Amino acid sequence: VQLKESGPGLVQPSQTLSLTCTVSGLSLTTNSVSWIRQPPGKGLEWMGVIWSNGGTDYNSDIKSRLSISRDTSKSQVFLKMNSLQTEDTAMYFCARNFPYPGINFDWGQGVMVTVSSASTKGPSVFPLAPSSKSTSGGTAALGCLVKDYFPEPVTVSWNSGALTSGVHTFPAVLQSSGLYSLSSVVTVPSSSLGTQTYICNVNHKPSNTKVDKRVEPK
Amino acid sequence: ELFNVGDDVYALPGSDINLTCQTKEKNFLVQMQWSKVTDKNDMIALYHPQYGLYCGQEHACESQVAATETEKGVTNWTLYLRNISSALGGKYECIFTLYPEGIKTTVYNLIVE
Amino acid sequence: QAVVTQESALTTLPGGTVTLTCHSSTGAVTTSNYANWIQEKADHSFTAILGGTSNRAPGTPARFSGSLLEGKAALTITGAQVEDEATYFCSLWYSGHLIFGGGTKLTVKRTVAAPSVFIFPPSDEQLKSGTASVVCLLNNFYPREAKVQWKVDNALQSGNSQESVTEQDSTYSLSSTLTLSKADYEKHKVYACEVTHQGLSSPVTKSFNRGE
Ligand SMILES: *[C@@H]1O[C@H](CO)[C@@H](O)[C@H](O)[C@H]1NC(C)=O
Repeated sequence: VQLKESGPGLVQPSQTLSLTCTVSGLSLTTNSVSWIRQPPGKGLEWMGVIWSNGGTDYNSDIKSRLSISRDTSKSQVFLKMNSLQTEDTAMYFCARNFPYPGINFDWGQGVMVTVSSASTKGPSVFPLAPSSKSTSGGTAALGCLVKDYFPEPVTVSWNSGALTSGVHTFPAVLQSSGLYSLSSVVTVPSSSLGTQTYICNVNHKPSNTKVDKRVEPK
Repeated sequence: ELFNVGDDVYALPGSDINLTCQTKEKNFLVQMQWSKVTDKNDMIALYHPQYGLYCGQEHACESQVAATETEKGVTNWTLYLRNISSALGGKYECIFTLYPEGIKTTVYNLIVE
Repeated sequence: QAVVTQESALTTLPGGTVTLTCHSSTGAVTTSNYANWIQEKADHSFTAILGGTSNRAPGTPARFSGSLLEGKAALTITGAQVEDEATYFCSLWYSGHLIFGGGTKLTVKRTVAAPSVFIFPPSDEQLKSGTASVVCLLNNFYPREAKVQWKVDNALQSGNSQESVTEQDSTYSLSSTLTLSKADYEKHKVYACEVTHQGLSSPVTKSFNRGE
């Protein structure tokens, strides 16, 4: 019982998209796996299902491009989609026992797959420095501004796992430049700001960028 | 909804129990199910005539269940419990779901010495 | 094959009970439509709530129940909790094609809380490249509806702002980013972020002065 989707992060309108859903600890012979995708801003779209018994059913709008198959020996379901279009960039989820039997229902985390002829692009990571303008009530705010990357999957952690309370990393936004930008903030007892060092660990794997910027007060 | 005899099996620790359950339905048969209700309602195995076999949580039902068809048209739905321990007792039941609505259950009470 | 519609939005107090339903354009819903409900929060986060009409998914609290009522399938929360404020999508199965409804927006009125507001000047480590990003953060508020306006020397900006909200407290937080060319950043001097929210008596302004 864990579902992990994996696949290419950026694929051009030329290729065929192939993601694979890998399920721990369950045999695909008594579980079914479905693929649901959601392009940003648009609604959910179910794409197809591979049943416990190997049969399949597909969404009638994608049947001609879509192939769902499985390997019961590795406990994996595959999706291959030819004739990639640019809309086909979306969040891709797999869900087990969905819609049927809907008991033991579980929905994976999703993998971002962006379809465009564009180039990989690494972020620029600036500090959102804590300061006098950053204290309410004895607690100061600090953070990182992760700017101008592509395509969408970036991840941020603080003190490489040590910092979790008070960290909210906001969803990225898409600027007219076509590049994403994202903010990650931490609230801390500001009475502590001088003795602690706080540093965000940014990682954008579609561009093999890892960066750490020290957020030091102003 | 509807019930269908079903007995009390009086078993001795270590026995083998073979609970079978038939229905004549085909056209209107949606799924067959094996459940153990004790202080839980615990789904063991769920079979759908087109989508296959699915195991309830915590269970290794693939090896213990079977669905076969008699050529007089009846579907046999069967659950096999091996080497039963004192703990395997309690109320087992077999639930057929029919289209569009009703349910036909058959309840088996396994009492272990 | 059919259109699945759900209530557009619903509200309760904590401890209330609400019933969301899920209507099939094609007639009364049978169990054979295997109605199911997933819950969306921020961040492309989907949690399976309940499937196969009435089966709670692993982990779903006991307040969640599902049923067939009227011509539709129904998810019923009994004793709504503030954590249940979300968007709920239902989906129906039509022998081969799965169609989702549009999703209901369940709001569960927790107690009103005004955002704490912080403002972040552009880093030196950014001006450098010719751009300047000003950042304004609204921390922990309820309800989720907030105004954010950027004033550059008391002059409203348009088209150079982007914001985004997230839920955690089960309160919302918000980050709005203003970006200008370092050229433009330098004729003006008061950079102000202006917040209105139900928790504020009067709109709050956190501002700063370029050097000062
Ligand atoms: C039957 O179960 C008992 C109780 O756990 C076990 O000790 C015994 O080895 C089992 N017998 C066989 C033949 O597997």
